[PDB]
Amino acid sequence: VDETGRKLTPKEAFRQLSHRFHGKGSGKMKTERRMKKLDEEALLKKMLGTVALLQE
Amino acid sequence: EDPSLLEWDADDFRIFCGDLGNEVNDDILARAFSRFPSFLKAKVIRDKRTGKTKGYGFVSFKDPSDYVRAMREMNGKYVGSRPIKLRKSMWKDRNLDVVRKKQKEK
Amino acid sequence: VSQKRKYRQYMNRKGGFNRPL
RNA sequence: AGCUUUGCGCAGUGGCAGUAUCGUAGCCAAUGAGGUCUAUCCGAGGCGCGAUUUGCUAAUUGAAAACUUCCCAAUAGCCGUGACGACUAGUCGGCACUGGCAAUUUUUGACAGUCUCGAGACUGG
Repeated sequence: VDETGRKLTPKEAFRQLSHRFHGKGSGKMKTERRMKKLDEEALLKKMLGTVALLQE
Repeated sequence: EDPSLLEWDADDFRIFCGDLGNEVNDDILARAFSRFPSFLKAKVIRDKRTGKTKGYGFVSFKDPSDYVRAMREMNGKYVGSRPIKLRKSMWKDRNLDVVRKKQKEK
Repeated sequence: VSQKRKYRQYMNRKGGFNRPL
């Protein structure tokens, strides 16, 4: 599990293990991409027919 | 905000040269690239506290036209002990990242 | 509950050959 | 005063196709290139050589996709009790920490729903 408490897929679990093992993490761009993906998932999960009906 | 990005910028174009031999190229990049067009500034990013060359360096050129010929004639040219790889400089600083974030929402 | 795994380091340590705690 | 023809230059809006676009201090060409329907006729380029775009963005692989880590420690209210102190065995103030803090006077909920014109009524079967 990650610090936020989400179940961790084995691939990124090993990613974190290897980071901690070697002693160097991912780049800034990759961190930003990962975080933006997490908040994208949060925004999608936390939730045009009327528009189409009105425009028809 | 490192106070070291205010020496090359005269509205000039910076070529970012990666894949440099760590043992050498303290100024050999300048020696190679001085032939075109004249005296210029060519720095090598050598991290402090270790004296070990981080690899990439930067070269400042006066015109985009001279830069084109320089890139087409030095891309992969044998410098020091390794061939060099040439790309465009990013200098993605705050005054530009703020504009990028502003454009994102638009 | 669950806690983030606490792995040790091998490369680029500047420490003794043996592991820390 | 207005209408309109041709050639060229500059822009905007559309459609089509990538087996083709471009170069020619090389050669030949209206003093004729090239003619396999098609000839007392037709009439423009041909041959050889050479080349085969740039910025932005997304996604993946990987330990690392190039622009100047962990982690210890540390730091980070009241009722009793112990001393210190103050005032007359008792009282008070501050400090400290070695038990407790959901059973009527408080800090572990008599609250929630309904209706009527700032004010009241009904229900919890």
